[PDB]
Amino acid sequence: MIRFILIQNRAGKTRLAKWYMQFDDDEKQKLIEEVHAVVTVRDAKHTNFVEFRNFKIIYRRYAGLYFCICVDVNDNNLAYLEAIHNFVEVLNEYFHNVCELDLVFNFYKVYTVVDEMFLAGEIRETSQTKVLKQLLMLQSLE
Amino acid sequence: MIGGLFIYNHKGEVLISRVYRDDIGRNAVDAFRVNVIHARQQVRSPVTNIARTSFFHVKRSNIWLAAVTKQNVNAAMVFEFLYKMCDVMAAYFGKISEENIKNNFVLIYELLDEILDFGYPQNIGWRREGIKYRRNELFLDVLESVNLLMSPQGQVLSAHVSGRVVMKSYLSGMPECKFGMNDKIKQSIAIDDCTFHQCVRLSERSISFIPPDGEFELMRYRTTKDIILPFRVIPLVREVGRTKLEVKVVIKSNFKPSLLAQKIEVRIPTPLNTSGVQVICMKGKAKYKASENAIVWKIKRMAGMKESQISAEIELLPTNDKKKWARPPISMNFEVPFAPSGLKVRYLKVFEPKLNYSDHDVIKWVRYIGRSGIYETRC
Amino acid sequence: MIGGLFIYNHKGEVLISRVYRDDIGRNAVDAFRVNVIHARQQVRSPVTNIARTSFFHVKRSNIWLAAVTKQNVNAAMVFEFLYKMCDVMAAYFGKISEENIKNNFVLIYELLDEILDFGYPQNIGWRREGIKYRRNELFLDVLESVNLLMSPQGQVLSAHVSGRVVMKSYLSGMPECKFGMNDKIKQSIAIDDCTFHQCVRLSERSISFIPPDGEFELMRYRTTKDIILPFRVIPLVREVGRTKLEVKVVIKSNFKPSLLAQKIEVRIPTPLNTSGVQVICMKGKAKYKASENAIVWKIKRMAGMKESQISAEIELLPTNDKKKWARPPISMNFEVPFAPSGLKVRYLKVFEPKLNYSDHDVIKWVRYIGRSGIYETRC
Amino acid sequence: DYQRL
Amino acid sequence: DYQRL
Repeated sequence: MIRFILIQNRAGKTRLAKWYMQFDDDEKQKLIEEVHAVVTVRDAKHTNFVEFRNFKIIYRRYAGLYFCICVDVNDNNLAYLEAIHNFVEVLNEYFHNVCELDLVFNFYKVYTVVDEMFLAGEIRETSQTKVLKQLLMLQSLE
Repeated sequence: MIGGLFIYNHKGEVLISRVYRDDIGRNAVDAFRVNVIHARQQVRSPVTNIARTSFFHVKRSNIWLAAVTKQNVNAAMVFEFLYKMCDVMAAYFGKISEENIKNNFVLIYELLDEILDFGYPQNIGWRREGIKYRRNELFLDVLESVNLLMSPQGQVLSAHVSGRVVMKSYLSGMPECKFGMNDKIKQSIAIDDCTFHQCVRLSERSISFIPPDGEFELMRYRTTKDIILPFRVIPLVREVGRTKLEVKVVIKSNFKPSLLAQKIEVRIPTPLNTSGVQVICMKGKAKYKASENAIVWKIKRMAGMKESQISAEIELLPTNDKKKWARPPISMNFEVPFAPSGLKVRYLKVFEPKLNYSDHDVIKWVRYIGRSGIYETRC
Repeated sequence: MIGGLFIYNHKGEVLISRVYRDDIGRNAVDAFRVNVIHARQQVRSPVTNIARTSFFHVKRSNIWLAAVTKQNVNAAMVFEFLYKMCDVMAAYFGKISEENIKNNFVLIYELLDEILDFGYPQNIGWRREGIKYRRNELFLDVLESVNLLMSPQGQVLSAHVSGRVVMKSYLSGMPECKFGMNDKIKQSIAIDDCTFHQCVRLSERSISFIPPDGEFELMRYRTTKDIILPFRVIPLVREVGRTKLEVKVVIKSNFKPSLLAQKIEVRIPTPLNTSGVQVICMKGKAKYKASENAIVWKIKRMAGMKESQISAEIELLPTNDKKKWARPPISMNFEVPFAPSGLKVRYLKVFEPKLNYSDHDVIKWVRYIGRSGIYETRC
Repeated sequence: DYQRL
Repeated sequence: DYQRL
């Protein structure tokens, strides 16, 4: 099952982290620096599968973005990679133009979307169109 | 048409000279040096003629621009040409300085040979087709200059605004732009007059065009009526015998309280025989400068629909008191983040029929930057 | 010797990289980025070794200089080489900036290929013979740095001066120079120690040489005894309960009354729990800055054998009063037009046996410019 | 400052 | 300032 979720830039500024089990802040932050160190040294021509101690990380690039995903040992990785790709697709089609400023200013919207299709460490919703419909109906009311 | 063309510095020597006609002689440049730089008769006209010899002069940085001819040409065209020469110089080597002028001999010679022959000036023309931007972005800058002559009796003596449009576009292909603003002449303002860039098509009048690459000015416009006054200045002058003046100046912030003014400058007139001034300020800092006869009170930030004032004691030196002090107007210089004209942009319809991307792919950026021009309050 | 040589900016990315040996890998530069810029463990040494990999680091402007090797070379030579690289960069393109570094690819590559092969550094040698000057002129600049640690009890804790010679010669031919100063060790001073330029010949010791063209440094010297103290600082600290401090600082001008000091800076220490300070100054202007815990009093000009002082009320915030405030020393920064060392130039015998012109044809120019180094008065 | 149009 | 040597 999913341990936690990371989206980071080239420098390493922390915009989003989302956990599912009890964890302290100091270990969380240090994990942030070493996962940053691991991810930042790679490039395009490497398999997106890495193993460290008791966990494994999936991390795909977009322009200048690092999207890091932490899960258990026996989960089906490339399925999660497809899920992340679909996530990026739906975020792109949402704004008609995806950018870092959308993440900065629509952080609550991102929270609602990930809650709408990521809960308790598992995929919740996979259908793009239903997500879009739910988004349209829930953005409508105040 | 034009023969000789000569340039000086402040020291007065010839810097670069080229003559396109047999008519012009060294006597012309020598007389220009003696009769302009070395002549102490300041009051003149921007043009002059001596012994049937026309001289054209303008000063920028510390550089004289001399043009001489024999015939009855139009002045405006030659003046535009001179401005073009200066502007291309600035573009090619930034700041215009004596050594900066000097270190460009080949540039000067090739340009003068190409741009100009025998006095004749030689030189979709605004955007090519191969421009691409995966991040379709444009920036809007609203620059407006406020001009006011303000009476001591509380009436606007004169008001008019010179406004220019500054936009920075980065879009793919050949975008077709329709500008939408409240041109109803309910939100509506009236355009007193306007001139446009070559790309603007005549066919409420809207602007339809394909924008030039990068930054450019779409149109030039003037507004004179229905101008939102940024500030109101309240003058008060009191005479204290022959030794002191009691002047307290109050200014009104005529804009939204949520708007904070920036770099407020107030110049309070004082006579030359002012023996001293004591400065009092509750906001910002206040200074007295006896040299230029002014009281300097600067306000960093101060909100709209609010008031600020300076308490000043102007101590006068006794003198020929019969000739009373003619009060200059109270001048203020400021920058505002809004447009005093009141222009409101309805939309900017930009469409690319050629490429398969929609209007939502355009990142359209807008901001207002108002500047003070001449803002004087008679007292 | 040296293999890879890498440079960063403050943002941390690689700017220009070249490796002269198979030993160095990308792991080195990556570890340098992570463990220096991205490591928050600040306390280090200017050199470091990880997993048998030596890293050399220095920061100028916002630029990191990285050198890596495997073998046991001398550090000083490589460091001199790095300084030479930085200095030639500054000479070639002035200010060292990221884009300024970037726009010089061919320069960087040709220089690194020429100046350095496989880690081995490659590069009358100071003046040619064809130099001519019909106006034989030379300029003397006397630069001396004063260093003082001053006790609260009125004794000089430490005093030493670092002095350098700056001269600008413009003379014809191959001048033979003999420098004359009071090297008696009656006017006489003692040279504690000194190092020279390559042109200086050993054979009181006088300097005989042929000067390099233009401006150059003849010699480097240090002085520690018989140093004329530019200033005397008188500290006075008074405690007022738990809310206020009464500190008044007096400074003595220890130089000639005919000499006027310039740009006097006095930094008066205050605790972090200072609630406020009231500034009093009879000369210049006095300011209180609670941010950096200092009282800023600046004196434009103030003569020698004279005194100036500041009256200050240091209001303290009540706190853990048991831990008393450790007073930092009172620091002053200044520039003086004289040499604190006391050096006196007897002469400068410059002769040209080759050309037929005498010593009287030389225009010899001399001036003294003293600077403050570390000038602290403990209180 | 700049505002979204 | 500079003085004649």
